[PDB]
Amino acid sequence: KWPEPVFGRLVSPGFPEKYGNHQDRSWTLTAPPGFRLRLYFTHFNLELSYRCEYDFVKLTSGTKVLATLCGQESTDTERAPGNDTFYSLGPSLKVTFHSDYSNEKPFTGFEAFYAAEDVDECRTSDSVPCDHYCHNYLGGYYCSCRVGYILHQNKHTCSALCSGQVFTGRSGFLSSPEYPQPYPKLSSCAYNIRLEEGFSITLDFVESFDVEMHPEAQCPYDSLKIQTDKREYGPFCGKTLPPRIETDSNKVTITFTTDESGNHTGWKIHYTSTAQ
Amino acid sequence: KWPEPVFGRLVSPGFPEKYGNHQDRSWTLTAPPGFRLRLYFTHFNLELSYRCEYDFVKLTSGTKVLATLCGQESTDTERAPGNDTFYSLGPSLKVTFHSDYSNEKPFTGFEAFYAAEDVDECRTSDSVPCDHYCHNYLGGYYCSCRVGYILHQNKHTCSALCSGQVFTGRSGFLSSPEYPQPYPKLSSCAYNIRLEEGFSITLDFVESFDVEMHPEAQCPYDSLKIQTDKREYGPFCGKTLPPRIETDSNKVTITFTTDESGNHTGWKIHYTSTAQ
Ligand SMILES: *[C@@H]1O[C@H](CO)[C@@H](O)[C@H](O)[C@H]1NC(C)=O
Ligand SMILES: *[C@@H]1O[C@H](CO)[C@@H](O)[C@H](O)[C@H]1NC(C)=O
Ligand SMILES: [Ca+2]
Ligand SMILES: [Ca+2]
Ligand SMILES: [Ca+2]
Ligand SMILES: [Ca+2]
Ligand SMILES: [Ca+2]
Ligand SMILES: [Ca+2]
Repeated sequence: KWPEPVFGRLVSPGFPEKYGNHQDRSWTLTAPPGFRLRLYFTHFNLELSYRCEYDFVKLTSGTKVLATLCGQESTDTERAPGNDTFYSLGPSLKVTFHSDYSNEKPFTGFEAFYAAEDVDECRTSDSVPCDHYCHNYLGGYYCSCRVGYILHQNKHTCSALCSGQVFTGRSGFLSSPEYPQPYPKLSSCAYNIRLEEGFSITLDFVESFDVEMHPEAQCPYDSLKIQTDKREYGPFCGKTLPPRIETDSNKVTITFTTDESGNHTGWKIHYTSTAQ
Repeated sequence: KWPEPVFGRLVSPGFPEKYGNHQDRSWTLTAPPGFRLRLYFTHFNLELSYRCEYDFVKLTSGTKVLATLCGQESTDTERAPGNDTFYSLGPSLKVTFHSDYSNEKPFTGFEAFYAAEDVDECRTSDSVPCDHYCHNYLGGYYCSCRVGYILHQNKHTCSALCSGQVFTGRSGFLSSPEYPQPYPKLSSCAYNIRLEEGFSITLDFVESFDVEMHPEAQCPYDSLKIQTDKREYGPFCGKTLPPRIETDSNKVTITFTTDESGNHTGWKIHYTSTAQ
């Protein structure tokens, strides 16, 4: 029915007595997904050989050779456990004991203990899986984002809430989120300047303009586009303030989309109005 | 069927918007046995009052008042969470939000996250539960002992393997385990000096003698007794070398028992032989 927590004890054959010659032991330990295995030795004493060729206790996790332990104390070519802690790479860990044909001294083998352990994905690896807040739990983790933001479909990146602010004043200011700091990733901002009939809106790119532009592809990454009831403008990208735009419309919509990477600082617009 | 891992998110009513007046919220979070709850705030902003009387977020674990959180920053009489981490005392934790009748400023409440977590009984508390080796695992722990020792019935203390060494030489030395260091707890040592018919064994308490003795009860704690086929000797306890014992036997048995506490260094005996 319900599965017991994974933990146990591994020893050399006949422990605490001496271990024999021509012996082989192997254990394949497996934790649930989201869990890894913690292993350590309370006792260790084997035959010393170059690269631990003769007798050895090897720890592997799939293809990765985690350890090859021999002797009593570590050398420049051989390693002894001591009270060090060994962790599996993933939920799996294989432990193998081997002895050759002879043992000059009565080497007394090993005693080691293991237990399943929750992987803390929030502290593992400077390569944070979460854009804003990381939340760890037994056998998993998830991301959240701060105020004015929402968790993206990818369950990691945090998109800004920068859509649906309607401007109705004769003049005002628009800007990418966090301006003049780098605008957030995978965000879709929608600005709507709606004025009464008889007015014309004018847009002025002020201060700074830094939307991600890469060579001979124009703006396939981040895109700043302008739409009126008469025409379209954009996509505007680059590092130079775009020229003044005198729309002959009382309603103007500005859309700003971003990709998955970049530290570009964005844009800022001052809009004004004139009468007929 | 199978129970999901315990984790979740708790917020003030209407979060991220302002929280209202005359509101009350309560959550009783419970982890499995051997697990505790980890709680932290990503957001916190409440009304400040003396000892957080008006509005508050209180954290309790049974009877223990873990926290009473108010305001924005901590004072000398009030506390704000910040990015501090709060742990439950046991598998249970109650979280209570309360607001009074009025809020002068638009206080915007809180956002907090929680998750179940394995209690590490081996690192918790200088009051180690295990005598020798402590081994932690998900939802529990157990003890083991080093070589020459075995785990006692109490699953914690480690008794010495000091029984059944037969002496057959004309002379030799006996001693409490780890002598001249403090003898182990809850141990039962049995020494057997067996010689051929025609010999008489003599016992000499040498060097030092320190068996736990407490006033006017003689030796009810640790007991060193001697048995021959003619009589008995002991129990010997105290801080003075006991007098020489000339047994008229070729077989002598010495039994040494210990209790659950003490740093007494024990005893050492030199036995010899004479002919008829
Ligand atoms: C661990 O530490 C103890 C105490 O320092 C030492 O006696 C022992 O050799 C070390 N290594 C192992 C494998 O126990
Ligand atoms: C946590 O730390 C951040 C960054 O220093 C800070 O802005 C915030 O006020 C702190 N407290 C909470 C509850 O987030
Ligand atoms: Ca060998
Ligand atoms: Ca996890
Ligand atoms: Ca970008
Ligand atoms: Ca209030
Ligand atoms: Ca535990
Ligand atoms: Ca004692």
